Amino acid sequence: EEKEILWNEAKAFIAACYQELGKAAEVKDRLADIKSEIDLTGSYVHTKEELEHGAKMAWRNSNRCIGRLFWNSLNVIDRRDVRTKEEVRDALFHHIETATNNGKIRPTITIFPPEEKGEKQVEIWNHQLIRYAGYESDGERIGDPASCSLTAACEELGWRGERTDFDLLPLIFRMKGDEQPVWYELPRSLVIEVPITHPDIEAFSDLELKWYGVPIISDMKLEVGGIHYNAAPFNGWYMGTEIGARNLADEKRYDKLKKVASVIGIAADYNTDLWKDQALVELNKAVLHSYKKQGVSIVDHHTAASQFKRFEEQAEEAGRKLTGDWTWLIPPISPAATHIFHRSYDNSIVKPNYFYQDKPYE
Amino acid sequence: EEKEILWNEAKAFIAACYQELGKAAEVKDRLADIKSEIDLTGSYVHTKEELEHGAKMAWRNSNRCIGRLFWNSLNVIDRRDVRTKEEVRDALFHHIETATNNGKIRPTITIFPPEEKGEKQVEIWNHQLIRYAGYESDGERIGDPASCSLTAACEELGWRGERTDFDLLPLIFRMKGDEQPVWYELPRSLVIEVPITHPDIEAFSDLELKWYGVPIISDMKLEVGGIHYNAAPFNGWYMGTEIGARNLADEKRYDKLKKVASVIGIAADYNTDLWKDQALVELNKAVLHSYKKQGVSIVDHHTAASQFKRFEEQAEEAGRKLTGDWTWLIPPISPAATHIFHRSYDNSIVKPNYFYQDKPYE
Ligand code: HEM
Ligand code: HEM
Ligand SMILES: CCN(CCc1ccc(NC(=N)c2cccs2)cc1)Cc1cccc(NC(=N)c2cccs2)c1
Ligand SMILES: CCN(CCc1ccc(NC(=N)c2cccs2)cc1)Cc1cccc(NC(=N)c2cccs2)c1
Ligand SMILES: C[C@H](O)[C@H](O)[C@H]1CNc2nc(N)[nH]c(=O)c2N1
Ligand SMILES: C[C@H](O)[C@H](O)[C@H]1CNc2nc(N)[nH]c(=O)c2N1
Ligand SMILES: [Cl-]
Ligand SMILES: [Cl-]
Repeated sequence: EEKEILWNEAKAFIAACYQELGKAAEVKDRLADIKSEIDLTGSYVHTKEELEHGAKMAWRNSNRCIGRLFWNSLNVIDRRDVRTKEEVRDALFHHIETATNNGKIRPTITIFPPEEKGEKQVEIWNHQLIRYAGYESDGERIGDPASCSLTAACEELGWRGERTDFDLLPLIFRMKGDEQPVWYELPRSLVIEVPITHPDIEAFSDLELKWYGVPIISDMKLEVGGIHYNAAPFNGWYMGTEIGARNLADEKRYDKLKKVASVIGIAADYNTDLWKDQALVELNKAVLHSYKKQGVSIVDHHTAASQFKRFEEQAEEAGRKLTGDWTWLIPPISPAATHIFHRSYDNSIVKPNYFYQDKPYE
Repeated sequence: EEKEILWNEAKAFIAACYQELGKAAEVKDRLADIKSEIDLTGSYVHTKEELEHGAKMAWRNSNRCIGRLFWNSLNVIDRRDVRTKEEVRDALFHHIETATNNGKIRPTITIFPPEEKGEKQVEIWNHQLIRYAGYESDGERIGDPASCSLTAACEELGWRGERTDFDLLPLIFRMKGDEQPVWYELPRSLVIEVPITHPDIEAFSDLELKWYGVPIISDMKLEVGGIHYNAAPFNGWYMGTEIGARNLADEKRYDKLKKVASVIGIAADYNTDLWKDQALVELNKAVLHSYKKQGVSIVDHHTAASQFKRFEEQAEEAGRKLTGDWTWLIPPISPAATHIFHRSYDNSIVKPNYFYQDKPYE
């Protein structure tokens, strides 16, 4: 049944992939090599081309992603060769560097060896490669609550955060054969951060807000033709609302709106004043302004929505069925101002794709 | 099969309804009377109590409605007695008057005779009892585009709009036996309207915006225990975003955001300025301010969301399953600022309920 799932998935991916790459006549032969390889080894190894296009396809199939227009230009780094934690660390360091690209962010994925018998070769603990720690000690909240459990797990392994609101978590990951993960402090010279200022309102800097430049998701499983790449960190750039409307605004995150309201000089007393909405808008304007001023790639939700419309059009133009999760595609501010809000999407799961997988801690 | 659908629906409604009304011991007897009545007449007639509670239940079951907390206080007017168009008109006029209640809006439903063999007794053409007309003549857009087809149909029947942006449509409805509907101009003394001004920004009145006080939906079918009340106009008060974020903001509606941006003194040139979002917020603040200043009931989306949370809690407290349509429950501005955004809802259809039905024109 396992070998059969793998074989079925492989036939479907190879046929589709080679169709897209104009390699349709190589399918029969390639499928044979695969079937022998599976019968002999219990698995199979992707060609560079297959792996690259699989990564792109997987992005194209991400129902929740609004930034899919640029799926075909994903920069793919093949690190299936790594065997050592030094090699894993250096590959991660490198991913940060080349993705960041001095602020001109390059959408990049680094692909590590896949699971074998469901056995991971490399198991990454970070949610993102760059993320802030979180502390909840008897009433005292510091930093990013989202990171509380990972931060605690890391503080078991001999690490210690400074307990500012913006401690960078180290890389933490475990190698097959090892009982505990290792951790490595990030070289600060690799991490670009952006101070949040506002274009009109001088006092906004009193909040002393900042965010990191590059969101690099490192806890999702890339699935390509039956092969499970549990360790395959990927990055794009931010949509502004992600920082301004969620990370800095959520009560369960940094919870800044009341402070935003105060520094922008409005009362936060009455629901009917719509102070939350007003604070949300200024904070999000601040975010967009700050990233642009700092030479760090970012997109506003109107432009993003506008780009995603082009993606919908391209799919139709290419005869590809379009899938999407409406509940995640709509931006958390002014959703009815985008076309997404006014149409529906089929939320069917298509592979290749990126999937959630169990956290290795907690 | 028809009589069987009716009988099944009736058993389910009577049992549930009488359970809620502490009348559980009357179910067996009441069900018998119903079964005889159906076998003899092909239908059955609701008691006043049944009809009233059915109307309330139907509201409680409206997955898309955020205002459901107040379901049990719905004011029900039983007009199953009407036979003439004069009687229908007067019942509609009256509904407007008592619902409006000088601005202190009373959630009210007026229930007309139900369909017999799927044959309507009274067929209402209006979407709402109070609504603005719409004209689209070679490039020239006037009024509310949503009302274009109904306005045209009405202008077949000898009526003529003045072609302002805010022409009130007359009541239009048809009686069983008649080939054409009749129409009646609304007495202006019955219609409260609100000029949109802004609390801080004097120039906002230059836009010369207004909206009507009371939204009275008059084109949905109320279904209670197998009985189809196709004609049963109902009203609540407005949630501010309905006017500020949709009716006045939608490009396919009044499309005012660029004009809002100009009178509030911001540029409407760059997506990254978030001028749409900023314009949305000021316009919605204007709406809330204007309705409150005029002594007309309205609710902001935070308070509404807050009330709907209490409704969720009540359902649980009463052992009632809760149903909801997440895509409609989230407000079109700052949705992530409400709890609704951060949970899920079962979108199952439960009866009694209000349903769409085919437009009689177009
Ligand atoms: C190029 C810029 C990109 C932008 C602006 C963008 C935007 C977004 C946003 C706003 C979300 C929702 C995130 C949230 O609410 O937490 C999202 C989700 C997602 N994006 Fe993208 N994205 C981009 C590139 C990419 C890339 C390069 C990949 C992978 C190759 C990707 C795959 C995904 C996936 C898998 C999700 C779903 C995550 C989940 O389910 O939690 N995106 N994207
Ligand atoms: C008391 C104040 C009320 C408020 C503030 C309220 C709020 C809302 C809002 C904002 C919507 C979405 C409308 C849209 O986006 O077009 C809605 C939908 C709805 N409401 Fe309510 N509502 C109220 C009372 C009522 C009453 C009295 C009824 C009926 C007895 C009702 C039944 C419904 C139904 C059936 C829908 C769905 C309409 C559709 O599918 O298009 N509501 N409500
Ligand atoms: C933090 C919010 N999301 C992920 C949301 C999420 C993911 C996974 C879980 N799973 C859980 N185990 C938990 C749920 C609740 C507590 S833990 C919960 C939430 C991060 C994210 C994902 C994908 C894209 C982006 N934004 C981006 N622009 C990109 C990053 C990388 C490429 S594009 C952000
Ligand atoms: C105009 C927007 N909605 C209804 C949305 C809608 C309904 C029905 C259709 N059906 C169609 N036939 C069409 C679709 C497209 C063109 S016509 C389309 C849209 C009006 C509405 C419905 C229910 C509640 C409210 N708001 C209110 N606060 C209340 C009114 C009455 C009681 S509460 C507003
Ligand atoms: C319950 C709800 O579906 C869920 O909380 C979603 C709503 N849509 C979202 N959309 C995005 N982009 N990100 C999120 O975290 C959420 N939360
Ligand atoms: C396609 C989408 O589901 C649809 O256009 C909905 C979204 N949610 C909505 N919610 C409300 N309250 N009103 C609407 O008109 C819509 N439009
Ligand atoms: Cl993030
Ligand atoms: Cl409306």
